[PDB]
Amino acid sequence: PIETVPVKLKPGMDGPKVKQWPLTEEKIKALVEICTEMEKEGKISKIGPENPYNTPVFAIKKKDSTKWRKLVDFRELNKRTQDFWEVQLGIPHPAGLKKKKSVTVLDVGDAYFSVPLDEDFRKYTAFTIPSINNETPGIRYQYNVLPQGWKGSPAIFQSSMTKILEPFKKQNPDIVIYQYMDDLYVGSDLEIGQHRTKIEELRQHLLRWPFLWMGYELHPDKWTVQPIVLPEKDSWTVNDIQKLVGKLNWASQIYPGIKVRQLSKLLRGTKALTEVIPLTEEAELELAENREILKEPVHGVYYDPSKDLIAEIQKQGQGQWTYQIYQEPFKNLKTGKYARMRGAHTNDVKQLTEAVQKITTESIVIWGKTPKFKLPIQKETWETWWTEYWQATWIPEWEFVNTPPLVKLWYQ
Amino acid sequence: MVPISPIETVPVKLKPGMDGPKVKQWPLTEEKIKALVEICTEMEKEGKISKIGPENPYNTPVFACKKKDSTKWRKLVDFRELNKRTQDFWEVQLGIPHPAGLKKKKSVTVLDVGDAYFSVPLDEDFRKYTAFTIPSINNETPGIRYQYNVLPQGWKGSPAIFQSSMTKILEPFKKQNPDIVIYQYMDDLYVGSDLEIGQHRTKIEELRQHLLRWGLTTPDKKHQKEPPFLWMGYELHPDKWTVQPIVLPEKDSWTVNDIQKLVGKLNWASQIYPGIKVRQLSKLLRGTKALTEVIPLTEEAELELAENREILKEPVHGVYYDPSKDLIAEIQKQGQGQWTYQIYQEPFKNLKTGKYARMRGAHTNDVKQLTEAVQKITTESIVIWGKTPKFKLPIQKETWETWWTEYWQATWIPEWEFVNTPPLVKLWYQLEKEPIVGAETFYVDGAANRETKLGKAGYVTNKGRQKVVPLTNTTNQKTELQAIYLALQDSGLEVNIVTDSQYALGIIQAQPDKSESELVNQIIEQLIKKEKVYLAWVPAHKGIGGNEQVDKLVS
DNA sequence: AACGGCGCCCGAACAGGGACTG
DNA sequence: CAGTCCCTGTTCGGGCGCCG
Ligand SMILES: Cc1cn([C@H]2C=C[C@@H](COP(=O)(O)OP(=O)(O)OP(=O)(O)O)O2)c(=O)[nH]c1=O
Ligand SMILES: [Mg+2]
Ligand SMILES: [Mg+2]
Repeated sequence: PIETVPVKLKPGMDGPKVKQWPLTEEKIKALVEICTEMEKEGKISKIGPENPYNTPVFAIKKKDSTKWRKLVDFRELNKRTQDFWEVQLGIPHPAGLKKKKSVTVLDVGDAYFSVPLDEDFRKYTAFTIPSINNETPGIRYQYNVLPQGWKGSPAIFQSSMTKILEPFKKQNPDIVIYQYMDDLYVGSDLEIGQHRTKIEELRQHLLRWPFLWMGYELHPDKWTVQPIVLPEKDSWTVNDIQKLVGKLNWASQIYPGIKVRQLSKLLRGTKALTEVIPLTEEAELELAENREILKEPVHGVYYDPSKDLIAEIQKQGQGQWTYQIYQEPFKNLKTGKYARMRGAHTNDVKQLTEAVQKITTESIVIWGKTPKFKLPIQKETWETWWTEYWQATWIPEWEFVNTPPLVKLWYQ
Repeated sequence: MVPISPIETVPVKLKPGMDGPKVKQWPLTEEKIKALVEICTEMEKEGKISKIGPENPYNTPVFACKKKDSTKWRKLVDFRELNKRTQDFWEVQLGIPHPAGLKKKKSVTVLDVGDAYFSVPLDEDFRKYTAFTIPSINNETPGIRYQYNVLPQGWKGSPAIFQSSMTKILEPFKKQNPDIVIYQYMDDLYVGSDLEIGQHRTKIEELRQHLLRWGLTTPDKKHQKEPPFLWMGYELHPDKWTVQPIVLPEKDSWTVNDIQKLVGKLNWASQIYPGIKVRQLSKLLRGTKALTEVIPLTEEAELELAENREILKEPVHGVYYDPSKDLIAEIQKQGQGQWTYQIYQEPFKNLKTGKYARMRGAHTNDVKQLTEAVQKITTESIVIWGKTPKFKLPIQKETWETWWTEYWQATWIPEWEFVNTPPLVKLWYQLEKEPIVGAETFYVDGAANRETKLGKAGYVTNKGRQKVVPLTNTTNQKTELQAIYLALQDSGLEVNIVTDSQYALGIIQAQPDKSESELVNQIIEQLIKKEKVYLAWVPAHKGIGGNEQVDKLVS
């Protein structure tokens, strides 16, 4: 009884044609059970080989959840319909969400299964369930309703979502609600008891209309930044000062007032690296001035809503991971550090996966965008293991880099 | 008026703005003429082919080749121009079934659908785009032109349509017999069950009659009721499997195309024969781009070929997968970037073997390559069995711990254990984390002219030691590496080296033990001889330390 | 002389970053 | 500041094996 909102690809782009990757046994058995129920409910339908489009599919378990969740890698289809969920029917991002004391993330993707999808667009939601040892050919489906993980789903459902959230927003004018992908970000300044109580009221508000019982809690007011810090030693060697001048020189690309004149004068000659060099009166002054500049904010650094977010990550060792979010080089909008995450001191890929998810969650709260990541890992290493540790219902873009640490810039 | 088959048709369109094929026939021998006129007449009576007239302005040439191990001929259509104008299909065949992934079944039956493509219909609105003439005489009768009502052999949409149609027909039968495994690859059907031999044939005949409802015939010619079953090019026995006999050519004079076939069969043989190498054989296929050019076998390529033939002498076999037991994968280093592995569940009962010998990167080490081998085995195991095997690796836990904790890139190996089988994988040198007290400090640098290709490399030290070496036909990057090589040559067992070269430092910090660069290999050899090496980096052209002094010498 | 699938080892074409030169 | 170079990386298409 709902007219299908017409959806069109961006001009000059065809549908996604991404190959399905191998899946573990437990994931295939989970997807077969999930897709059989969805097909019985009419949410998906089997298709043939005349649909040349395809999108990868796998399954995940959210944090502290034992239930499988179907996850579709709609990253290719999303950027081929970008003029829809950003130009035609966009969702405004509230600047106050990051200022709230507590923010709960609710999975509302199951509500999208009630709205039908445009018949002319269902062919672009095709996916293929693989088989172990290639016992059978691929089992292909397509979506009949709004699919989870597609950026067009919250855009079309936004009209329905507003009417559902309208009585609750009038009841609580101080609560900030933001919708991104399959998630609903609910932020308030109430106490932990009052907040979780109001979250349950919103849950009951949605029930009167399978992961709604979960509630991942955030505290953006407690989010910290990791500035550039300089070492403080009682004695300085030639090697110490050579590392300091190298670090300050690279930092000059961000802070133009940093000077290294008086510090480079200490290294006049051809000295041994372990020779202790006492700091002169001018060197103490120049080093103290550079410490204040590193505390000052960078000039002309603000968010441009028309530019993509870029996230770089560095592996610092011993469970330490630093990161910077920026749109222009040396114009970091945020720098931070993670430590002692899951997999610390045993699994680099699990930690890197966790860091990517944390950074993306912060970017959704602060700017409403997911950044494109520059991952310090080999492509084959990441593509072998990352799905084993992914616990989010969205997937950011990423590329793979290899930058040896010539100087520890973000973590001494 | 042709009857519509029970199989649901697949709607096939074409690329917009394009029409159908209009290609002239190919003059063939009179032998092929008397082997296609009889086919188009039989298929016309069976409803598989209808005759057309002048209202079909299309044409496509056809040819025929003898079937392997059969008196019957095979008809193929050269639809290469039709494929360029036909819509793209997504292939539902995601891989090739491997016998090591098969589980133990009490009874096994291998079927084979007769006239596979000729039993699945074509789209109604698409039959008009398949026109072709058949001359009964090479230059007399013009020959009445026919069309296709089924799937032609040679069309790029025929495999995907058949594989998808076969699945929809088997879906109701598999729902009625859940405990029966049916490996469906193209037309061949592997049917296995734990039922008794008597009860197994009963369900086989139920399946044979089930497929017959859609016009799919399973003749007794290719019906396999007893081992050894020939399935996917293997010999399947009740408790073991093996590859069909692999014959390697033995020529007195070897050319390029002969080695390509030789290396190919050794790759196919390495799935069950442990220890096969094709490094020195494939090395002969470099540079030369003439498939009909004789290439003499090098002494390394000859010994490699001799060792592979002796491996193929003794008959080897693989076993089947038992889900109740764990998966074990063990790797050995074969040297020269060559790795071999075995996957098994019981000791010395290999499910399958394999090799990893890919050389990625100009500079690397055995630890990086072992990591890449583990990743290849993991993905291979997820395809075949859907799970990661426990690894037995020839690297100490302490060695692996030192590497991944100190590497700047994320790297990981799944659950594994150390196996003490030499040659062990180790790191051949360790760069110090702090400068070495009492070790001479070398400030190295190198510069080269872009035009004349001339350059200099050298160093200055805190003790006054100095060197400048002129170099010809070099680059800025080479002189920086050369400067470090000089500092290693002229220093004691412990040395601190200061460079401004991000290029050279990035190579050495990754602790390579092998390189395509002779200069890097010489540097690696020096690094191994040292007891303590500390590499430090400073920005160039900043008047920092002795780096400013050595910069004047080499520039 | 046809089609589709997977694997390997190969080379040519292309991309991207430090670094030098106009 | 551009425009190159040197170097190293990925992508892809073809060679071969093998299946149907
Ligand atoms: C071997 C082969 C096969 N095919 C396609 C056609 C039918 C299926 C199966 O081929 P087949 O089993 O050997 O022959 P088929 O048509 O089934 O006829 P029968 O020999 O089984 O009676 O794959 C092909 O197009 N080209 C080929 O070279
Ligand atoms: Mg057959
Ligand atoms: Mg230099």
